[PDB]
Amino acid sequence: AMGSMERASLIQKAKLAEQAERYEDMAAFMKGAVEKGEELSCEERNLLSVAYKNVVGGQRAAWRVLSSIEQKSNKGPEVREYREKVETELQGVCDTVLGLLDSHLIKEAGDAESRVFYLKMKGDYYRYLAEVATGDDKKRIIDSARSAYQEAMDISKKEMPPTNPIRLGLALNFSVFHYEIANSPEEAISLAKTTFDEAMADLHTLSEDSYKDSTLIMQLLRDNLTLWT
Amino acid sequence: AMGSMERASLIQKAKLAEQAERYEDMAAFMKGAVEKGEELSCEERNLLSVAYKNVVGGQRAAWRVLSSIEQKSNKGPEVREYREKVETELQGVCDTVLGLLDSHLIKEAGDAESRVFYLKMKGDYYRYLAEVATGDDKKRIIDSARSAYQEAMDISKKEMPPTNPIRLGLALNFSVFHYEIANSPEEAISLAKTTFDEAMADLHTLSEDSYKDSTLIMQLLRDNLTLWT
Ligand SMILES: COc1ccc(OC)c(NC(=O)COc2ccccc2P(=O)(O)O)c1
Ligand SMILES: COc1ccc(OC)c(NC(=O)COc2ccccc2P(=O)(O)O)c1
Ligand SMILES: [Cl-]
Ligand SMILES: [Cl-]
Ligand SMILES: [Cl-]
Ligand SMILES: [Cl-]
Ligand SMILES: [Mg+2]
Ligand SMILES: [Mg+2]
Ligand SMILES: [Mg+2]
Ligand SMILES: [Mg+2]
Ligand SMILES: [Mg+2]
Ligand SMILES: [Mg+2]
Repeated sequence: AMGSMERASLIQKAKLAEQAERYEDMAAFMKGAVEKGEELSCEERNLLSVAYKNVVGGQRAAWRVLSSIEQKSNKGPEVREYREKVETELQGVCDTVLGLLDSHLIKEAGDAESRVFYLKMKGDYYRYLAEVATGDDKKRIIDSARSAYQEAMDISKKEMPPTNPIRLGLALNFSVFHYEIANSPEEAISLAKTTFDEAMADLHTLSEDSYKDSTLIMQLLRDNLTLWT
Repeated sequence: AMGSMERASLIQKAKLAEQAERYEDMAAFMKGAVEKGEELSCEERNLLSVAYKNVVGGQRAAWRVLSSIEQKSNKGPEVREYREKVETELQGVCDTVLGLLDSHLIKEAGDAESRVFYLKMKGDYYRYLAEVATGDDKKRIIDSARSAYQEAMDISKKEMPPTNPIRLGLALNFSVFHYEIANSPEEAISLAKTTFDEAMADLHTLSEDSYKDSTLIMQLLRDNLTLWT
């Protein structure tokens, strides 16, 4: 439904929807913009990520509440039916994002900052699919997340400095994937520790604003390490 | 889309959606339940009010942000177009609620607690329509809100004690209608003061739990009076 709206107008409206905290609208404007077929700039990539993170984040929090209620009830079919409806809507949002990345954001992304950003996003949305998946397509979804994260880590370690915020946020989310999804808490702790230590040694190269950006994400790595150890 | 679901299952799902903070779902479940055609109980009336208050409250806050941005811009048509889209969606939610009340909740409501609750709701949703209305259908929408509120106040003063929470909340919202919509700050202050004073004189008749319920709303009346005087 956005094919008749100018790209620039979709971007402008996504920024208005963010101000208004209208995240489903923001995602629909940014999906529209991606579907224009042009590569996205840094600012536009961040608008796309912020919109979908907030939409799926609402769905994941609801699914958690419902899942907890369902597990306590284990009445009639209602809790299961409504948890299933929220789960399906979550899956649909993840499949939309994964489809934007496959058609055709990743294949057109040649620069490291864009290619790492989109492969981190692919890891993240398969990770949200894994949180609700049961059994053995669960395995295949977990390996798709791990593969995306690993491709992004390999490019990031060749092409970005250790304090780059996209590299830091990738490592943060890959560490969370290992602790919460892959049942690999030692890998999670090793990754978050190595990432933190390599960033700290590179901080001296930064300006004051870059230092603020990097140390913000380093504090997230530290906060997980405190929770995990 | 809820015609195939049991009434009891719609109520149960509205309570689950409230726990999950899924207010659009909660409203759609309660609309479904109303459309079964049976009168609603006290608890069910409160579920209907909580769902729509949260849905329209999100829309009103977004419309405020957008309207402020638009008034500052007075670029191209985008801010106006997106404010109009949020305004239209707000109007649609209000028209849905008003339609449930007209078809046929109010006409079947014979007891004072139900009839006052639904006429307060009718006042409230015409009040939200008035906040976004421009000119002379604006006048007619303001008079519809005032008429509904006045009918509810007349029943409430005949049939409920001055500390009844529905009577208090009606008077609170009618006072806000006079201050913010009707440009009648003196009427607003007179109503909120008379209501507060008549409730205070009736508190001695209450149990401890009823006293907690009434004094909570009295504090809201006091908070407005502090803001207005
Ligand atoms: C509204 O946004 C929501 C909603 C629900 C949520 O949990 C349900 C979360 N998650 C968090 O708050 C913390 O997650 C972290 C922490 C560090 C790195 C990556 C992540 P994530 O798992 O990609 O979000 C966010
Ligand atoms: C999310 O819920 C929202 C969203 C946006 C809001 O303003 C935009 C409000 N309003 C308020 O917080 C205070 O309003 C009062 C105060 C006293 C009596 C009646 C009302 P109301 O005007 O019926 O709500 C609530
Ligand atoms: Cl359902
Ligand atoms: Cl390429
Ligand atoms: Cl629009
Ligand atoms: Cl009747
Ligand atoms: Mg064009
Ligand atoms: Mg390219
Ligand atoms: Mg510890
Ligand atoms: Mg039946
Ligand atoms: Mg009746
Ligand atoms: Mg004062």
